[PDB]
Amino acid sequence: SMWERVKSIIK
Amino acid sequence: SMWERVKSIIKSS
Amino acid sequence: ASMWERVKSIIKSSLAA
Amino acid sequence: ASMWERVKSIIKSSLAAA
Amino acid sequence: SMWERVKSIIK
Amino acid sequence: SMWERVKSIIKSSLA
Amino acid sequence: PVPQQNVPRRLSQPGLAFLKCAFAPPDFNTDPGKGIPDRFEGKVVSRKDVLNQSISFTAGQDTFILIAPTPGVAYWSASVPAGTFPTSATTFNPVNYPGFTSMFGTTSTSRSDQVSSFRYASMNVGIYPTSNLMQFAGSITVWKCPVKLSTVQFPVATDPATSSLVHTLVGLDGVLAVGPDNFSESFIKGVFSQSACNEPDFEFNDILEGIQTLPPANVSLGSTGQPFTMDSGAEATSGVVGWGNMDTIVIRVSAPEGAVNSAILKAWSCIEYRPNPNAMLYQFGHDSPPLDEVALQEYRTVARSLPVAVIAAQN
Amino acid sequence: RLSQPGLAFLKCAFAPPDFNTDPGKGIPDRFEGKVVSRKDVLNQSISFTAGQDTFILIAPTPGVAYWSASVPAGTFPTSATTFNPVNYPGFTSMFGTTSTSRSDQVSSFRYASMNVGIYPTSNLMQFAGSITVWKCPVKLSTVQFPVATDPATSSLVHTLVGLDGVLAVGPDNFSESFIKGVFSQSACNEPDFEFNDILEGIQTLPPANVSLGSTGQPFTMDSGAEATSGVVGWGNMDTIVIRVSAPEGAVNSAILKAWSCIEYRPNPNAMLYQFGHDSPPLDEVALQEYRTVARSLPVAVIAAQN
Amino acid sequence: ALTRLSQPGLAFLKCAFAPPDFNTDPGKGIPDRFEGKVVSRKDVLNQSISFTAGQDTFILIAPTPGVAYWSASVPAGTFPTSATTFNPVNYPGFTSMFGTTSTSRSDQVSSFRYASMNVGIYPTSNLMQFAGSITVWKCPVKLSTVQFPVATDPATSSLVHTLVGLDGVLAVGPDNFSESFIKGVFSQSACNEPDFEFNDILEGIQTLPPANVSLGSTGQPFTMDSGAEATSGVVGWGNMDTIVIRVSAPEGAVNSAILKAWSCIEYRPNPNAMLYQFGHDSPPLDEVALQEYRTVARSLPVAVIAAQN
Amino acid sequence: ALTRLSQPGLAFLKCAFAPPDFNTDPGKGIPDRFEGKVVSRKDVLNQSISFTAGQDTFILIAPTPGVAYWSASVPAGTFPTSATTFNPVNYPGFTSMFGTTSTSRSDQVSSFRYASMNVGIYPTSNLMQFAGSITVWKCPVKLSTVQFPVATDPATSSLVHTLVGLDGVLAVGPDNFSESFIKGVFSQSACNEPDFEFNDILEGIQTLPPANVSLGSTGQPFTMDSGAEATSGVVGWGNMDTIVIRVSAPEGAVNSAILKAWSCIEYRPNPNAMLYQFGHDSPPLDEVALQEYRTVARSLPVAVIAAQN
Amino acid sequence: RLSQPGLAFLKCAFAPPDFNTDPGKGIPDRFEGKVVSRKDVLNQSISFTAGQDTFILIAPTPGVAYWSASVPAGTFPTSATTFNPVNYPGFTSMFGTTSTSRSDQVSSFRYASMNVGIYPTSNLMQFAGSITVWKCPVKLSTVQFPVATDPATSSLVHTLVGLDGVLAVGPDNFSESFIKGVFSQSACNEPDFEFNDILEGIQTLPPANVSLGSTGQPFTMDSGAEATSGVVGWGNMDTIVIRVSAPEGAVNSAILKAWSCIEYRPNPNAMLYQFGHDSPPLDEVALQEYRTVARSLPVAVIAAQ
Amino acid sequence: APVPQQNVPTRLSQPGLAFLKCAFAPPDFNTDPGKGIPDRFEGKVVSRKDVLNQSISFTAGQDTFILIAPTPGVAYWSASVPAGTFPTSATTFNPVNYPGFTSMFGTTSTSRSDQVSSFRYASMNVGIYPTSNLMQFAGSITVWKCPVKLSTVQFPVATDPATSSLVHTLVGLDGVLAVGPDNFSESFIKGVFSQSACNEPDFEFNDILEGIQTLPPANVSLGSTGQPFTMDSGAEATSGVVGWGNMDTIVIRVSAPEGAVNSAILKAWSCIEYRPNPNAMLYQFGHDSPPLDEVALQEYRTVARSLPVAVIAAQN
Repeated sequence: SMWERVKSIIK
Repeated sequence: SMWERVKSIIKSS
Repeated sequence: ASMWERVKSIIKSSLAA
Repeated sequence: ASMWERVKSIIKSSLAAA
Repeated sequence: SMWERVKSIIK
Repeated sequence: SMWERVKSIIKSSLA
Repeated sequence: PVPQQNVPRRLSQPGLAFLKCAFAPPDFNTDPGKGIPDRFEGKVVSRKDVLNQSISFTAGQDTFILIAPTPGVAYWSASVPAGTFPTSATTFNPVNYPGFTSMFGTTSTSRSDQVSSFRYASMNVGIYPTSNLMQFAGSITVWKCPVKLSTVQFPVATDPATSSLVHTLVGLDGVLAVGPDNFSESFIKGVFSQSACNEPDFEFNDILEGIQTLPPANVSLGSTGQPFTMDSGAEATSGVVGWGNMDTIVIRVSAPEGAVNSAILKAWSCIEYRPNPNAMLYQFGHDSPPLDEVALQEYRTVARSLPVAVIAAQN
Repeated sequence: RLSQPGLAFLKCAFAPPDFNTDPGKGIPDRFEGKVVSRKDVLNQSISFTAGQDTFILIAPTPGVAYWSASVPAGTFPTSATTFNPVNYPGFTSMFGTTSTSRSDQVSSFRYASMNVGIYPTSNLMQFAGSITVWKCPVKLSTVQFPVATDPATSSLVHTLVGLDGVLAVGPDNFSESFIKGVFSQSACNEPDFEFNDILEGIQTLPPANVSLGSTGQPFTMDSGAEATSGVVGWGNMDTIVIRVSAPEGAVNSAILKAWSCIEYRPNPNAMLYQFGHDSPPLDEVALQEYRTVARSLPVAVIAAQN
Repeated sequence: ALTRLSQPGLAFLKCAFAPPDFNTDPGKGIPDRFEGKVVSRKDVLNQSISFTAGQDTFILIAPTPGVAYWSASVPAGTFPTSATTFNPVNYPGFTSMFGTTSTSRSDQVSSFRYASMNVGIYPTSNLMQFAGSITVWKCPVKLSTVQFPVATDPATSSLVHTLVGLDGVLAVGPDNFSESFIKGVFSQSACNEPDFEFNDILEGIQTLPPANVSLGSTGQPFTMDSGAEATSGVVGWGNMDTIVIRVSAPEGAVNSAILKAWSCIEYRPNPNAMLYQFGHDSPPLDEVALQEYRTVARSLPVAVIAAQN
Repeated sequence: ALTRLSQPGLAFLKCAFAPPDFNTDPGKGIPDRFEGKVVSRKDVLNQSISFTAGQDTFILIAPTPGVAYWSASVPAGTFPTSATTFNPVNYPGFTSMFGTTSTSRSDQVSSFRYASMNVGIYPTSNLMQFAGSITVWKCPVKLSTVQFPVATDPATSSLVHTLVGLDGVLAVGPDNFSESFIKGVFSQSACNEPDFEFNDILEGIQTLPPANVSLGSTGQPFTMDSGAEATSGVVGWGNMDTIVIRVSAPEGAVNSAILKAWSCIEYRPNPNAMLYQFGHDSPPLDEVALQEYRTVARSLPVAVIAAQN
Repeated sequence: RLSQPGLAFLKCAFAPPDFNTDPGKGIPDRFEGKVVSRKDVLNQSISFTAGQDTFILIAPTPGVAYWSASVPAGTFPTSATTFNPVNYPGFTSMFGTTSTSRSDQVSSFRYASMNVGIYPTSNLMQFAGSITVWKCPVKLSTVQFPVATDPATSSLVHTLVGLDGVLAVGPDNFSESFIKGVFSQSACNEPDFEFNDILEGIQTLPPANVSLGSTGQPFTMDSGAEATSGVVGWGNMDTIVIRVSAPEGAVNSAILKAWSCIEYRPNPNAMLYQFGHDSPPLDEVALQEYRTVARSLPVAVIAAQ
Repeated sequence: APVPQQNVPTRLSQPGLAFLKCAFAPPDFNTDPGKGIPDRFEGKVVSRKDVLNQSISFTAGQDTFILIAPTPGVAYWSASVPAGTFPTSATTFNPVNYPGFTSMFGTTSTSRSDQVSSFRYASMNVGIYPTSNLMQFAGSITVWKCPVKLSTVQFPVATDPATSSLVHTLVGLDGVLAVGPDNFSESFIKGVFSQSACNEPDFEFNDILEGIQTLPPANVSLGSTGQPFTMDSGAEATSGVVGWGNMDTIVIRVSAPEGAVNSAILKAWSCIEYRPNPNAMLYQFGHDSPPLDEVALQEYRTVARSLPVAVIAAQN
């Protein structure tokens, strides 16, 4: 997905 | 009272 | 395998021999 | 001294006086 | 000193 | 009598 | 599968003084402005301007007053028949701050001899009635509009034909109607309003040259697209120098037939300048205050948490 | 750690199609004035012409979704190519029907998001082609040239700079088959957000009675009649260039989508002033995460993961 | 306590304040919020200039990209007048980046922002023939417009570029550095804005004021010229303070020196051009580095002698 | 085993043999005796090509700097004739390096030498309409001169450039790779000299044979054209083997692909150019890497499928 | 480890003026044929003019020491500039007296070293100016263009490539005052030493009846009459560029010296064939040290050392 | 103030033995053992060996000069001058071809590259074997070498409008007009055997030139080039000049006084390499070059230095 990928970037 | 009202807002936060 | 694997294998064989 | 020395002195004084 | 510079480089 | 000359030269150089 | 590459993998004294110049001018003996405590720390010159004008309103007409962020000019005024709004046949005229020629010369192309940049920090206004409780009649309304300065482009039929680019004003249509957010009361109570920066930061603006009337000469009002005309008159008295990042205050005073209205009008300013080394005012300058985050946040908070206007008894 | 406005800003900035409705409500910066937030979405069904290349530009022009033109296959746009706009819904209700009536309702604007997407609608028996995506930093500037009138004067007209990067694919690009789609984003190219004034009287770049050669622009950007579309400004965003190639005998049909997260400054006499509200306050964490995520994302991804 | 700053911040400070103290110029970019792709260009000039005796020489270090300085000469004891024209001296490689046509300046780059600006003068004359002095001060020149009517059929109005702030070169600023000629000088300039903003690339500008426009209609004191369009031109104006240097030579003096300049600049490259290969991401944000940059800019004097550069 | 090779040797091998297996930084330079100042120019292309049904397409990967390939179309089952002309496709950024005039190619550089040259074709069409094959073989083309008299007054003799070895394109070489179209291809070239030598820059060449010289008096089989001097041209010819690729398509077949090219090239920059800022020293000598270069080049197939790149 | 020929080669390559007599006797490479080594030294006293700039090119042209030209102060050479040569003693004894007799004694050559130095001879009351040195890789190439004759044809002529580096000072330079002097050296720009042929008929570049515009050169190079000087080749060494600026009212004088370690292929009919000898054999360590030392040296150095 | 400065900085292998045998001792072995040059290059090459057997008779009272030059496909060039003299401006040299020249370089002056595009030499030898008896012969034999190369000459022409020309020329031919200090001289009845060696530090590939039939070419005078004499090649369908390798040139002078009757047999060898065109028939006979071998090159240089100029035919 995309929002999951972004969510992993922050963490 | 214009300055007395300003100090009220700053004291709030 | 890929191409870099082939190059590595060739180098290893050449150095071994 | 040189210019870099005085810049270093300025920065060190500012950081020590903070 | 140029011959000394070359000699120092070879060391 | 020419290849012997080259052989002698090579042997002398290696020696 | 095509391979991919290059994939990424408390307060301080300057701040309090700034707030005092911003929000409460007339509550202190001396103006305490010092400067804007932002990142910039160069050489600046601070100026404060106050005007004290006596005005009497003509009965049976509607008077409009604009407090524009144009340096050296206090306000622009025009009069229209009662119950109406400014139209294409109306012209606005300025009233200068004292000492305009001492800072911007006596010619249209001599406005940048002493300064080259500016930025606003405050702009206020006030009205105090001076009539008895029997003569007067009417009301006072105040609202704000976000006017900006931009450019327009139109063709012209010369030999050979060409194209032209001239300055315009965008947002003047907010004067043609009353905004939903406004303050309306009786005439005898007065008014007091202020303005705030409409930008996320403070930036310096240049000094324009040659501007006397908007639209300029030899240009029709239709091509520009403005609802009315701004005129300054002779160049030896006044002119247009620039446009800052502040909102415009619009004031309408209505008076019915047989009413005698008189009042006193005031204005304020807290403006920084960038001086030229050869100017005579360069020696009055100083350095800008350093950074102060708390003041910069409380400025926005207070500006957001204030009413549009208050009566003259709460100046 | 973040607040609701910052998270909503991130959602509008990066992942539009992952939620039922757009949650964004402003840009959490220092500005806290009166603004009107509008979200514009386009839904177009486009069939590409076989034997030609189609170029699509996603430019930061308010009220216009994209510009497009067609060129012979294997080539690039030249001095004889002209781009035409495709409008967002309700252009005239906000920008009028005259070239000198663009500022009657709004005064300025600033961008917060810009995304595009392509979804193929062809079966596994007729598709043939590829999609290439790369970004260019196009800006708006001015040019000065003399004209010999009586007496001779000097002119000054608008001109787009940076358009020369369209005529070559950069080393940083995404390229795959047509059947995979694409999904690309954009981000601000300035250290901070700021407002831009609404322009007036601009229809075609370059303007009429001005030669193309004297301006330096590689090609033209026409807008047609004044009652249909026009150019009202240029935001602080990076343009997106998409090239679609289709060989003869192939049938390519896709769905084109575009999103936006835009703020305005409404006029008091306008009819849309009632919908306004205050901009959200400052939030440092949201801005820092925005910068980091915008730096760390790839150029484009296949449409399967959007 | 220099471990409180990241490497990019220290490199930025080293570029900004002391170029000539290192063998290789240290710098990767500006540690601000912007983290896009930029190309860092380092300009160095090595020019030897001989000053005429009995004349006053003015040198302007203006923030015009691709140009080192502008110079003009006037009779000794006087100041530039309406008949004085300044001419530029280019950095090595002007035509390799800005073309050879006045309408081709944006074929490689589209925007820029200045990061540093330094200058230095090293005398080379003997101690028995020199004479004169060196004066340095700064003026805030900016680029603006001017509007004036024109009498054509039909009549119209015009808008042309102009420079506001050139009046500061007609007198010596109260903040100045004065010393003997044999001592040299070394000065630097800093940003005049609260933030680093990208400026666009202008086109068609050769001489200010432009052709067909007479002086006095613009309000400028003097003229700026660039000559042929295939050699030099004006492509922009950055956010920096202009440094003005005046060297006075009395009659019978033999004055000569070596002039040097440096500049850190950031460009936005086009994929069409070749320099796009060397682009890299701008360094991330460093707040303490910016605070120390402001402090050091406020702390240093206007100029120092060449022995303390 | 792999610790007997220095880092420059490994980087050189990587750029020479396997470009597309790594993300960034293919290599540094050529590790030979020369240790001067060079600029490494890494080129890459991304072009979408559609092949006409009923025609045969020929692609030549020539060692001409600044040009990716030359292409021509012939009816199926035939080979190029005297009427066939090849047109070039440029790398991104030609005019920014070799000017815009025929006599201005040596302004930024003076000499060059190749280090690597690769190609790759990736199919794009579906599995139900494609038809044809791909054939690859290598030809040793060189550049020489041809002399012939001219009947002027007085009569003189002319010496013009010519290409020798172009007859290899008229037949399929015995050492060739052939397979179906849907599988792609990947091939590379190697140096054809005992050592790496620098080649100069030629000026004024726009067509081979040039104007006013008729093909047939030079012995060339066909013509090579480059078009207007402001877009493309010929600047030199390195020491590498030309790669010939033939794609055949019958009637009713829709064929399309994406073409990618790579290049490790070393340049000698000029002091007045902008490229001089990015120069560096060539890596020193490494004998083991030089031996493995020849060994691997000799122990590799002509080409492989695109899935094994 | 280091044999005598390798040491002698290093001495002739890097430090000529430190020894009573030259040691070099050849290049220690694979080639071992018959050569005739030669060392050329020029000793000249020059007085630079006032109010002008002087540009000196140490080009790898056999038999010629340097080329010089003058331009107005504060400028660079333009399209109207012309460079003129100053040659070593004994040009006619080796290269004849006509333009088509340059190969009657030798047929090939290859350089080994190329050095220069300036020693000021002015007191402490006259000198004024500076000295700047930088290197430019100039090479010899060809250019083609059409001619409008009856019938029309094409022409191929010689042309120097890389001359644009003289119009701007590069980042890698050396600059100091005039009273200090300078001393710099050049090195081979090829991975191996190879022989070059002897050219014939070259007097000016660009040649006669060919305009400067059609060749792409920035300026001109002229050698004058055929009986005094000429161009016979171009070796594989980088060109050294020197700019000397002198103000008005100053007196600058110095002594200019140049050295050259060179090799030749003699002809059996020539009178210099009796002086020849065999080239020294291979020596790897000497070549490696040559590469390292040539890499590690700075651009220029004051005349004190 | 001082101005700141910145940017400151073992046994041999079979290929080696075969190479030495092809280089130094051709006629001793049953079959030529040559394989290839053991350099770093290991590409596809075609190797050829050329031998010519010609019976020659020398005119009594004249001096005969023979040049063994590195011109592919050509054995030697011959000229004759009166006894006691040397070649002059009127002397012309004509070639003698190896077998099968037309089968390799075509019959058209522009067809020279239809089969190959590059070459490089590896050996070159020559020998003379007298056949006359011991009562009718008289004379001598002299052998020396010259380093002839190929270059260009530039001169203007007064056409309308005037232009500048550039043609081909040979430099170093002046070594034929005098006897060299390094030479071998003996009686005629004893013969001679000689060989040449490379004159460059490395083995490189040349290119095939087109259109050369004469030097100086047509419509060019001898004075403009500066050459001592001419080198004709006859009809374009028979022979021509297709290149010039990196080898020395061997010149042989045979003096025959009045009344002498000299006859002999002339031989020539050539150990050569080629770059084949993929469309040629010769491509099928090709192979790959042998790998590197340092000792072979070292002994090659040593033996090349340690051998005399020539020996008598009894020690061929």
